[PDB]
Amino acid sequence: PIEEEDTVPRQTVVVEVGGRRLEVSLPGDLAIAPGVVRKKPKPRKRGASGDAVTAPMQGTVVKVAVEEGQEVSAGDLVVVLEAMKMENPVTAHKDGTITGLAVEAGAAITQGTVIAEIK
Amino acid sequence: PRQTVVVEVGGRRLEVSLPGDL
Amino acid sequence: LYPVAIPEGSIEETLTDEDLELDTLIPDSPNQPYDMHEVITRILDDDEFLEVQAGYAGNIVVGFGRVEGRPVGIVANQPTQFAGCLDINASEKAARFIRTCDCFNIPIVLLVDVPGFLPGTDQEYNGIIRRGAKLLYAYGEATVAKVTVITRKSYGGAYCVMGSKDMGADVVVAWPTAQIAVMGASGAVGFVYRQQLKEAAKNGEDVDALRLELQQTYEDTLVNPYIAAERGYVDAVIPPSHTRGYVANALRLLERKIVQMPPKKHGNIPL
Amino acid sequence: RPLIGINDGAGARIQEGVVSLGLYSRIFHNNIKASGVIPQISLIMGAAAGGHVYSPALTDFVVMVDQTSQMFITGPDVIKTVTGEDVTMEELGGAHTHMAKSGTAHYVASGEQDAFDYVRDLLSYLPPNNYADPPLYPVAIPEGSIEETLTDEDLELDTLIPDSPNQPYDMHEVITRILDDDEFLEVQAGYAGNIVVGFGRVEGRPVGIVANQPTQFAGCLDINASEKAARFIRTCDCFNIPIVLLVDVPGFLPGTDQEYNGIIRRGAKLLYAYGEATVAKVTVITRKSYGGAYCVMGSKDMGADVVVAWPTAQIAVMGASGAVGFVYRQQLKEAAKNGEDVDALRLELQQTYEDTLVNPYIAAERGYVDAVIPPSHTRGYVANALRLLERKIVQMPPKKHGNIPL
Amino acid sequence: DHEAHIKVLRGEPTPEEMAALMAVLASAGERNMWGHPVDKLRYSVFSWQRVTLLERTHMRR
Amino acid sequence: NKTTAELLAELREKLELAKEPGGEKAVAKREKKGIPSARARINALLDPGSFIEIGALAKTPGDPNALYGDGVVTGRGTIDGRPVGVFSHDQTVFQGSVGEMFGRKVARLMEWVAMVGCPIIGINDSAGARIQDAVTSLAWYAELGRRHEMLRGLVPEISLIFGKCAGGAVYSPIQTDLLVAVRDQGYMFITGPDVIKDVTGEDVTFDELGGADEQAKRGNIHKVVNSEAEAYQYVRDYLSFLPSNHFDNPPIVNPGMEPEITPHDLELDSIVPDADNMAYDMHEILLRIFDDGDVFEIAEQRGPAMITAFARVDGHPVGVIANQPMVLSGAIDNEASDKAASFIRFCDSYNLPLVFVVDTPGAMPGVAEEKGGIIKRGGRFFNAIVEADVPKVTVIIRKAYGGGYAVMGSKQLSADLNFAWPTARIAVIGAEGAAQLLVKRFPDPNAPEVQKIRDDFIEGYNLNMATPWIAAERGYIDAVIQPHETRLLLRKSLRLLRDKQNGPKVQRKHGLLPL
Amino acid sequence: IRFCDSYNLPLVFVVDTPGAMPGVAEEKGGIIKRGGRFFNAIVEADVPKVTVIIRKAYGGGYAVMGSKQLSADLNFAWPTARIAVIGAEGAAQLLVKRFPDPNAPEVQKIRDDFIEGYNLNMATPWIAAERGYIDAVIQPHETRLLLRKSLRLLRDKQNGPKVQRKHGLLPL
Repeated sequence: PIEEEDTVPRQTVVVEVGGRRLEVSLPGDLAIAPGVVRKKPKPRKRGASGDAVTAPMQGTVVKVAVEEGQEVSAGDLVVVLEAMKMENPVTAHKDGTITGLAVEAGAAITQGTVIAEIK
Repeated sequence: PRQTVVVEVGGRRLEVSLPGDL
Repeated sequence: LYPVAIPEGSIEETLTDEDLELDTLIPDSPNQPYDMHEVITRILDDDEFLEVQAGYAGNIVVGFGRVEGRPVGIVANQPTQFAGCLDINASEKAARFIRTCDCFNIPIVLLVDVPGFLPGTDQEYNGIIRRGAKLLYAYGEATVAKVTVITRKSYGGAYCVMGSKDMGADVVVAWPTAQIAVMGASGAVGFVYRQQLKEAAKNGEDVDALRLELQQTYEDTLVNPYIAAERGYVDAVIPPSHTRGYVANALRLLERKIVQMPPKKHGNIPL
Repeated sequence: RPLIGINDGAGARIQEGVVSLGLYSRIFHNNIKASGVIPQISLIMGAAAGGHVYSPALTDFVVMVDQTSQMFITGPDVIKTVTGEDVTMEELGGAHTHMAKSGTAHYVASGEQDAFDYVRDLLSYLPPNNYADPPLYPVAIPEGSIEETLTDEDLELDTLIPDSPNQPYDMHEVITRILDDDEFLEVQAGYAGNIVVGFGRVEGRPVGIVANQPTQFAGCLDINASEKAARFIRTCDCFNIPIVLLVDVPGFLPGTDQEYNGIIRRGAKLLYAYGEATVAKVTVITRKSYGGAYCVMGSKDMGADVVVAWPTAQIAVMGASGAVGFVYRQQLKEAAKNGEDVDALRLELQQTYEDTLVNPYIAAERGYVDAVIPPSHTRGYVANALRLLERKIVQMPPKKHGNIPL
Repeated sequence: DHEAHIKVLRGEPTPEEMAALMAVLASAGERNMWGHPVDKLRYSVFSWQRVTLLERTHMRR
Repeated sequence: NKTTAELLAELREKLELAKEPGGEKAVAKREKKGIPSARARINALLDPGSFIEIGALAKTPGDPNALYGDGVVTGRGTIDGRPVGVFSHDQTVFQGSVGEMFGRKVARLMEWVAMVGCPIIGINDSAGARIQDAVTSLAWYAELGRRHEMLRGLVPEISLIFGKCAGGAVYSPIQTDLLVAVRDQGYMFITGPDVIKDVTGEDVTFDELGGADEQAKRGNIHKVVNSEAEAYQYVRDYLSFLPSNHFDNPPIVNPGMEPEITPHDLELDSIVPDADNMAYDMHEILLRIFDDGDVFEIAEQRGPAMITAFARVDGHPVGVIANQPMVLSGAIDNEASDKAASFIRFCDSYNLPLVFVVDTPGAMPGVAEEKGGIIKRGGRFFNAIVEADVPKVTVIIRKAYGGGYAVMGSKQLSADLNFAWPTARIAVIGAEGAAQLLVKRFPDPNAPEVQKIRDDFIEGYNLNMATPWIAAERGYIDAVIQPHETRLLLRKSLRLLRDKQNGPKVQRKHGLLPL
Repeated sequence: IRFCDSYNLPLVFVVDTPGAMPGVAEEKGGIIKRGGRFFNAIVEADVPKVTVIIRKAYGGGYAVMGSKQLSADLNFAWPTARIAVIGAEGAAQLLVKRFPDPNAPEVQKIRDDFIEGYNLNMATPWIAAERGYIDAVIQPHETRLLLRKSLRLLRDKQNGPKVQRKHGLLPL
């Protein structure tokens, strides 16, 4: 559900009108829930300043570009993730020093895994 | 009054002004 | 609760010679008044009686005393003033005194000798119906221990404004001289025997002699405490001398009292 | 549930004897027990005599029929016998008597149908019990500020108050403009016209108006008005109906009659009623609020939730005539010694005091008035206050009951 | 417009059939706390439910 | 003297003047600073035109050249159509300092909001003591301090720090439930840098001593924002989860969305890393287990190993306490503990169910923690979670060791429903700690003997001990569930627990809390 | 305070403080929030509260040490008491900072002038007594019997109005 109208439950019914098989979706409150509010629901997305580099999706770590203790700048490559045999280069979001580093080449990696800490 | 009920039919918007109270 | 030692014995064993004066207090003729202080000071400890508003509405006497150390508020009709009638001023005086007692959990003892309400267009135009309903409201809301001694008259609606059993009087006792009736016999006869007075007037009889004979019969039959005692409105008919004993013992029994009333914010007393 | 007593009976059935008096006592006791629990309304439809009169007095409202309804304790013939005064029952206790003189009756219907209509009108405002909210009609709430939602009927208020402080106006002109649909159910219209009290609605919500009336006794508080207002306020607070005061009071009615009849004791009842009342209490001040009557007519410290004043309001300890005579007593004394035009000096000082202190702004400054508003805003402010104060989380020290001046 | 409308997922009616459909579907489509049970329950003098049930009922709107 | 029309026009003139009672000079100074007026601010916060101002003309007695409003705007307003009380300090009059009438008006507003039972928002531009009447400001600081207690736990209190909240002005804000501050504009300090220099010679900047980010890290302030508009939005969102008062019910928003197992639920089956040392962002779980992404985070910077947030389950507001493995390995430090405790007590006072999402090794071992009071703060957390009467539900994600297991809504401490994912690890201590403590210290050498003996002990412990199955066998947790179940299972659990009446409890003046 | 209130012990405050200690150590220690909790505890407490002010009640020290404004029931001061937002020396520093301190006798004079004026007219109990913030200024020997009399009066203190709720809140 993406717009406000999408949040309303719907009942689907088959209606025959002059023999025509119409198929009709009826909103659960249509005036044709005593204090329920409808509003545009927020996407399941994280809308940062934080130090963590995090994996954007599940995959495998086909390359690690940084070394422990290296200094990097915003946009520099940190790792490449193979996902579904597609390359997903993951890059440093801010300037600073790699001060923790969990990944290694060939590691399977889940989404939101902290790859490294830039401090 | 008239209840102008919007219906979507295959994506065509179609206002049906029904008699209001019923 | 000032400590005092109660003398041991029966209510009739413990009669003092001062109590025995009540047996002779009440005059034989119902036209002769008596001072209700004679009862008040004898039922109270030490005759100590703190009268409130002594100069106001002297037809009713209200004030504090003690019964065996317990504070009591006494409210009492006064025959020597307006024959003991209730009126506007006495109703407001008594109602507020009762409500103060009830706030502070002081038992109320009523000494009753009331013929009715003071007749008059002045009382009517100044609101005796609305004003007198305040003494009903005060006594009905009063949840403290409420005791009534009837001495002589308790007529008509004034039998209700003074505290009857259905108004939640906890103990009601009457002296032998009590007279509990819908109205005095002279008025009653004109209703109850109106047909006999009619036929006597058509016959041209001595209708005034018939009036007197019927009034006599009425007063002998009905204008007495026993009818009320039979109907259960008077709990006991007692010798006057017993009154101090009965008040003391009833107040002791009613030291603790629960009364259940509907839930409310407040009462809307008639003003 | 509400109790309705249609009363028409002459006394105890004397043949039955004391039993009648016992069941009178029980009826009265039940009326007291129910009082403030459920609405109680009495219609006198005949000669109510003897004990029948106290039940109406204990009920919350009394309707009478203009000439068919009588109440009295004792018969005219009894009164004659004991006092010699000759009265007909109608003179003694007719509807006019109990409205204008005794003030026991709340309404004097032109007929039985009108009486029933009035009782249905009352019950329309009254909730079935003290644990129920008054019947709240849904309303087409307008949206925007008060300024954006003033009607012309509101703007009519901006011109209502006469320019001269000595010229009166009919307060119904205000009441019927602030209330919904112009519709006002006045209570005791005939008794004490210096105070107008009654029911109405704002945004569909029942309210109890209490208002001074400049056209009678300059709107002074007297004993009768004080008791009328006190009992009406206490009834409203029993049944959760919020109260609006419309205040234009110069003070109490001066006189030895008022003093000897107890204006102190019986005026203190309106203080008690107002201070006890825990429903919403909104005060609008239109011209005067002087002296003790400022306290009685719902001052802030008495716990008025919202106090607003019109620009014509005049909130002061006393009128300028007397205030000059106290504030400048010494200066006037010196002018009298020196042989000045002491009267001209009084006039100048009085003008000065009127221009300085006899206004709303001093009280607004002290914060006794929350806002000085254009009159047209009144309905907006009242509606906002009553909409917010549906439930007031307010309390007083636990007690069995008040010891109201009585 | 964020109102939830009816939706003809499948097929098209003629205007007359739509009028029939909509006419058919249209033709088919105060507190009084007196004696509330919470008052009828018996509580210990120290029972926490005097807060969390009784007040949370009487006060609640 | 004057006609009604002349009086009405005089009224309108005064009401207009009362809009800028400091006059042209103070308008000039304020437009120089570029800082919105206190009433423009109230008009921006509140719904358009909803504001009714109270005490517009209130004026200090007997000072002939006092100015209207005495330095504060006070009134009442709707936000999203729901009542609130508002006050806002007006720097143009007496520098906004607390006079008698300023105190009276804010006191009267606090009384009003307690009477109706609705939130109150302060907008806090500097409210120092009067230069001319300091003891009055002292008294009214104490008066307002007293009047906060009639509001604590009754109605939501918010303060928006838009200036240097300095000296005794701090005592009223710190009572309030939510503090928002603006960067490089809001500051909070009990003593100025200059006074500190004079008394001690310590040298600090306003950013170091006062600054909003420093106060968020210290945990005195709940949110730091970049603008007043952002502050107002944050208030609107915050209130969007809360009832007006202790007694009324919160808004129900978008109930019944997505009644079925979605792909977004199925994504939880692989969201926990395979290797127990790997950190991950707990938000990847929080954004999926609740109705939508509206996880409204409070006190983000304070104790960042812990997340305190509002969310909705089937449209009903809930407070969510989660560990954050992305920070400090999720160890419950001093500030995480105190954040959790205060958030719990707030949620209980406003009837928000508590959902605990656990992933923690427990307390952070160290001397700075011990010296900082970790024992007492943890005691407060222990107490708060058992004081809270609301529905309590727990989801254990991976490790939950020791006091972390205890305080993160164990069944002990009276959580109501306990679920674990199959990744959970419930133990007194992790395998590394158990080995390093009991086993490894018997050998003297770090020989490859002890290396393999230790690795084999870890291997055994991570299977037989640090696994949920013991807790499940003993019924300490109520179920082991597949992750995707979690959203619908929370909906069912909170639906069951909705009418929870906690007990038996003995009524008392109050509980006592390690303090 | 919270313990004593839980077990119904009356609270007697004996006040002699300049208030919160200045410094970065205390600020980084959280003095603001501990103070807010102290404010909360003392207002929350329902027990009888009596305060004797023996010589120095400045700022939050005055407020928190059982001020009447924070619901202290009876307030007594010895005639040595000094009630103020700040002491004379601090108010002087707030003034002499008008210019860079030359250590000139003129500036020492202005300083000591202000000190003496403040210590006579300002940092003295009489303004508080006039305003009724403290209920009595008492001879010190009176204090024991006056405590007895005050707590005897306050024996049955019922605090109100207070609205019952699951609990208050204090800033942790």
